[PDB]
Amino acid sequence: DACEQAAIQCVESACESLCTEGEDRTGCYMYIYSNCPPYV
Repeated sequence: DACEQAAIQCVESACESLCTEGEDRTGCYMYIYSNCPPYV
């Protein structure tokens, strides 16, 4: 969905607007932290 794809694009602002509150926002942030610059 758009949430998943916005994580993969590394745009953390979009976690809030495109992901459901709770685990899907957490998962968006954790993906970014795991695999986006400057975390990697």
